[PDB]
Amino acid sequence: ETVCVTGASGFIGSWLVMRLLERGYTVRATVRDPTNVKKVKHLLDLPKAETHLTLWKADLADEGSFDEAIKGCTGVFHVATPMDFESKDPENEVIKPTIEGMLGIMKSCAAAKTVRRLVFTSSAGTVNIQEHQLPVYDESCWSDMEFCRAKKMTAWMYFVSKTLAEQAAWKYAKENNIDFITIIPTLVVGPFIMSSMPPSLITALSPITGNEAHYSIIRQGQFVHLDDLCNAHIYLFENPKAEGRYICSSHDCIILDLAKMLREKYPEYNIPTEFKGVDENLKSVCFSSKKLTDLGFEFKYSLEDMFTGAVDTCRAKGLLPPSH
Ligand SMILES: NC(=O)c1ccc[n+]([C@@H]2O[C@H](COP(=O)([O-])OP(=O)(O)OC[C@H]3O[C@@H](n4cnc5c(N)ncnc54)[C@H](OP(=O)(O)O)[C@@H]3O)[C@@H](O)[C@H]2O)c1
Ligand SMILES: O=C1c2c(O)cc(O)cc2O[C@H](c2ccc(O)c(O)c2)[C@H]1O
Repeated sequence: ETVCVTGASGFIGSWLVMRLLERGYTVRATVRDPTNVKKVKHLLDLPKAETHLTLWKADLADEGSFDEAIKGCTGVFHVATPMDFESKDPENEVIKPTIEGMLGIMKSCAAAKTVRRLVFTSSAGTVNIQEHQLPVYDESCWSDMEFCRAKKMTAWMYFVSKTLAEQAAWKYAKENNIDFITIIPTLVVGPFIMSSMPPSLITALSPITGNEAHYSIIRQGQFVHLDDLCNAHIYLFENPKAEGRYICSSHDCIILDLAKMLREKYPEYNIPTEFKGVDENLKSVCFSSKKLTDLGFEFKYSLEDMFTGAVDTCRAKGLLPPSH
């Protein structure tokens, strides 16, 4: 059948298109700039690209820009999003286009008449951004926007855009009887086919790079393998019993435990053994994917799989040095 993937050039977008095409789908991939070779070459290089892949130019900031790509589609994966953590105008450059793009895409599906399910890639940032951390999160849990805006931790504007966009979308979907499903990944880690540094790998490989500003997201961290996640998107689109929100997270551990694993696998890098404000007694925080596994979904990869894939790929593409 015929599906649209928004933001197909990116980390999740491009891997999802690959798996989709492999599964026999016809894919309509959207990008902002089709002339950018670093954004599209990895898509065009996929098997079945000549026969089963089309490219479409679209930006979330433009009203109606996804109408054409979505008309005719049986399904839509809305993966595209503005990823700047360092914007001087968050409201206009990030929050507004994330929310309005989301609702625009839902309207574009409504206009199409052909789309039987819309799947949105939400964010764990919409779940556990509050001052006190519960031991385990599920799909009933939503972030505290007052706390997020006040604290301005790393990625706050991103977390706001994703939370507000999902709540807006559920409002629209309830009021228009739209078959809408959200997937809530934690930190996505693994090998990849894009040519530049995945945004989430900035965070995930911060113990190696020393990007201490990203430690706050992995201090009590949760993880999911790129391929498991992309398989979950396909699974939830296909499973007719699917409803509501779905956490997709396979592992949780504190930064201490992550860095240990990394130190052991990669002696060549300067990975710390101690982190400011972090103790061996710090609670690990779990995102429970029980709702997802209860449907019958199975995770297949380990934390070690994720990080080895990540680092090995980064090296191959000259995004990480061979050693320090
Ligand atoms: N990776 C993770 O750990 C993680 C965790 C939870 C949720 N997510 C969610 O997963 C989705 C994809 O994340 P990702 O890691 O794959 O990030 P990514 O590599 O940055 O992919 C995002 C894509 O969005 C596109 N984009 C940016 N601004 C746009 C705009 N204004 N209009 C249309 N497209 C725009 C970009 O493609 P072009 O430049 O070609 O237009 C980019 O390739 C996002 O919805 C994100 O919130 C990711
Ligand atoms: O969207 C996400 C994301 C991302 O796209 C890029 C990035 O660099 C870091 C990120 O981190 C998010 C996250 C993981 C675990 C949590 O407990 C949490 O609150 C947030 C993740 O969901």
